[PDB]
Amino acid sequence: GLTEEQRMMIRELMDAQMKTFDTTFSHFKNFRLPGVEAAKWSQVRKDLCSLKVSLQLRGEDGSVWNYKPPADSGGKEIFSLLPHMADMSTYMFKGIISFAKVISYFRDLPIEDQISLLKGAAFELCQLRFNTVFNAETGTWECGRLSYCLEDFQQLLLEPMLKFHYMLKKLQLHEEEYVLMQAISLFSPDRPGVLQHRVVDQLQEQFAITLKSYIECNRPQPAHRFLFLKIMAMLTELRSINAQHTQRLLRIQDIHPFATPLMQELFGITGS
Ligand SMILES: O=[S@]1OC[C@@H]2[C@H](CO1)[C@]1(Cl)C(Cl)=C(Cl)[C@@]2(Cl)C1(Cl)Cl
Repeated sequence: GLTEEQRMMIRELMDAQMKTFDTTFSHFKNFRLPGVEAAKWSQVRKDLCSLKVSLQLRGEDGSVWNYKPPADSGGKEIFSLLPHMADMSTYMFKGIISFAKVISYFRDLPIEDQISLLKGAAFELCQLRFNTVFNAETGTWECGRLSYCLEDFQQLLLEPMLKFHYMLKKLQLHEEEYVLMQAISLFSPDRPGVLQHRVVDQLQEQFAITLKSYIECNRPQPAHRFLFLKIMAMLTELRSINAQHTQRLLRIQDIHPFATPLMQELFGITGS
């Protein structure tokens, strides 16, 4: 029940997602692994310990490596998973950049609104992709042969980002709804340094209209009443999570440098 332009819009986004999302993480390799001012630390202490994960690697031969992280003993132990996380983030960010670049609506913006929309939304698009491999019953992100298992209840969902992943997973969205959420978020007319506000705003309104129409054509069940409005509220939450994670990343980077070159680009760090 979508117009021809709407069906075209979904097809192009589904196509860009198919070409740039390595859902089995086959091409993520060469990554680092964990080895074998007072109020600043307390804040970074608080920052890192809210999402503790164990790590699993399944070998191509049938072997398994498992990593249980240290307990908080007040020292540098809390940074042991950071270089690995930054390699995963970088790998995810590359996929996200390729996603934007293959979308015609994105390619037709000026190069400096592109860079500035990407800086605004890279974390949000990455979290949206990670929700699709998140297993809410085991508390696990299943990334191919890599697994990231949350670490022992519902106090765990006090961390807003964990609560976001569980709430988003409960809506049981289709692939099309996920990519439309990525578009609406990528084309946010109000990111720092956007110049073509009006063009980006019309594109966004239009990805939103397609999503509302998609839901109305394909989900008549009483369970998905107001589903479109739940998605828009989740996007608002994610924008907020996104700003909190940016501050926390800069606080950590301030006392313990870890960001990759691509992360420095996306987050304003100049290397000087
Ligand atoms: O790409 S980055 O590195 C991956 C980590 C974070 C996202 O940023 C979180 Cl929040 C998510 Cl999502 C996953 Cl998956 C993990 Cl493992 C946790 Cl720590 Cl749960």
